[PDB]
Amino acid sequence: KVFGRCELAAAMKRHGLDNYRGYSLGNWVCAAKFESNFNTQATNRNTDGSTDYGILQINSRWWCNDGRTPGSRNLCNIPCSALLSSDITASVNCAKKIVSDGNGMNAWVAWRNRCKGTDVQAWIRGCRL
Ligand SMILES: [Cl-]
Ligand SMILES: [Cl-]
Ligand SMILES: [Cl-]
Ligand SMILES: [Cl-]
Ligand code: NA
Ligand code: NA
Repeated sequence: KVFGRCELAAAMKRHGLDNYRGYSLGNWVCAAKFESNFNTQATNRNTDGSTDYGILQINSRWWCNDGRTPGSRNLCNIPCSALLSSDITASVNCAKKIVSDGNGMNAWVAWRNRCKGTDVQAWIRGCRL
């Protein structure tokens, strides 16, 4: 599924991401834009052989099992393919674990490099939330 900007913001708010650990909703929308262009089906290989999945590009080295990432962990206890669903519940719940892991949203390098220090509220401007 390819979400609209405000449709995704509403879904993320309904699932409790708005100000989770201090990160206002625009941070999560900005991260999703640059990680996946709001596409739940997005996949991308990393140089180490792991793969990133779904709207927030969650990686199989630590967070999910894809059966093909040797020496990895599965800390969200989910198959990576669940992160590609049109229902973003698994991606949101796993993201809550990641953002709580000590480094906040710096865990998403696209957030650090493209969203951090910018006017992230712009990403939710005009949306009925
Ligand atoms: Cl957009
Ligand atoms: Cl914030
Ligand atoms: Cl959903
Ligand atoms: Cl933090
Ligand atoms: Na915001
Ligand atoms: Na894994």
